[PDB]
Amino acid sequence: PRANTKIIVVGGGGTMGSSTALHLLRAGYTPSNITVLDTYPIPSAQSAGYDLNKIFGIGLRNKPDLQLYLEALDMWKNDPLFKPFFHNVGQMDVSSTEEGIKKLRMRYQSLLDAGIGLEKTNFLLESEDEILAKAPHFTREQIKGWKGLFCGDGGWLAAAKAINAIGQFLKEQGVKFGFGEAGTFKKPLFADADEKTCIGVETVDGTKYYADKVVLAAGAWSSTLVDLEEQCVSKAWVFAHIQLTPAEAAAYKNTPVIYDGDYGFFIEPDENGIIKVCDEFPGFTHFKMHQPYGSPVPKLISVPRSHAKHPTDTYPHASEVTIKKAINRFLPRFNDKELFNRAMCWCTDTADANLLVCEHPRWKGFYLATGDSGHSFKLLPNIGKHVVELLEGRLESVFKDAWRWRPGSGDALKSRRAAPAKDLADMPGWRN
Ligand SMILES: *Cc1cc2c(cc1C)nc1c(=O)[nH]c(=O)nc-1n2C[C@H](O)[C@H](O)[C@H](O)COP(=O)(O)OP(=O)(O)OC[C@H]1O[C@@H](n2cnc3c(N)ncnc32)[C@H](O)[C@@H]1O
Ligand SMILES: O=C(O)CSC[C@@]1(O)OC[C@@H](O)[C@@H](O)[C@@H]1O
Repeated sequence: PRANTKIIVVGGGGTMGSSTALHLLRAGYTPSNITVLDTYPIPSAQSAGYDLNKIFGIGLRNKPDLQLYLEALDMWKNDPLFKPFFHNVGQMDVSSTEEGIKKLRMRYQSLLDAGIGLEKTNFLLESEDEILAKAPHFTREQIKGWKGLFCGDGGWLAAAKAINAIGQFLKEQGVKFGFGEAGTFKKPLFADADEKTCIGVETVDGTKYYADKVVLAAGAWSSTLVDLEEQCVSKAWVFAHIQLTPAEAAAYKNTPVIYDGDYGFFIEPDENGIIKVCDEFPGFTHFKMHQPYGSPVPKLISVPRSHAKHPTDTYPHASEVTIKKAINRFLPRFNDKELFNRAMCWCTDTADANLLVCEHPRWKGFYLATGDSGHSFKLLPNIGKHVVELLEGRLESVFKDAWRWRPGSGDALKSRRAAPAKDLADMPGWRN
């Protein structure tokens, strides 16, 4: 039964892992029976979710995406734990190119084709006046030739704060923790030499933890820890910050997230006047020598270069260029603002950008909860619910089928993005 079942959540200080730990508690698992093992205390300083903010927006790329999004939305609006961290300011995608405007229009049509009434809260903006109505900080000259798609249900998420809120609850309830070397997964433990029954994990300090079930929610590190047979390729994206005075920030209060696929995006200034800017690009790998467990030999693998461990890193020179291009596009009045807290942030792509959430094909009792594919912070409130369903054999097929073990199902270096990721070894400037 749930109350007598012991679970280890590897990466439980991160997004999918903390969600999982939360939902084990909500399901009635005994807190002292749950062990979170993360290199960093929750919220993990190297988690992709350890961020001022993230966008919450609708995507309809894969079969489970609509249901997952609606499920998350309901919780971001209505769950008392999560609702303080959702800012429903909406989002406006924009473009001034022929191809970009075509994509905008096709995206809108795809929402409509779901047939559930999404046209009530999503709108094509075909004129300057309509765009300025939603985003009054723009100038008319600035947006000449732009078209927009306004999604009224989205906005932004206070990401680190939300994971911290889960963490405060886990600790209040008496969930057990290991951090540092005692929290850093090294290998699964097995009952027999055939490795068909997982009974726990060993961390790099040698500490052994025994449990009925193990969840590997290690984000961009998952592929380095166990052999995922090239299903997941980890990549970095980048952000920088600029600091506004209260008077500068005033025109941006409650303004929608602004996104252009050719540039990137920015989010409204936070309570301290900070605007985060990201560019848009296919990500950076960091291939290095590494042996994951389950591979008989080392494999070339994209291993995250962790900013928390190496806070003197920033990002490549090429990233400075594209982030400044986004600033010129969206915020040209702030072209002279200094960029700071530049960082790389790590995700792991699958070939089709569906998650990888499944029992290991051989190691019974060991479960994967990863393949975030750079779009899963928005699933913080609900993804753990389905990981628990998977643990219990109750995961419905729409999710189970999409999330299944699937080596050889496509090239995750390119994934659903515009090009195979370039590698940091070829991109000067980030060691700075
Ligand atoms: C990088 C990025 C991602 C991103 C974004 C902008 C950037 C720059 N904007 C987003 C947005 O607007 N909307 C959205 O939905 N997502 C956005 N993302 C993506 C999002 O950040 C990720 O998809 C998501 O956060 C992934 O979560 P996941 O749980 O998979 O990864 P994690 O949060 O990083 O957690 C992994 C944890 O694992 C721990 N770890 C690592 N190694 C170990 C070992 N060996 N043992 C134990 N624990 C380990 C890490 O410390 C981390 O806590
Ligand atoms: O999934 C969303 O609604 C926003 S994801 C934001 C982002 O920075 O996350 C990291 C990568 O996936 C980037 O391509 C991507 O634009």
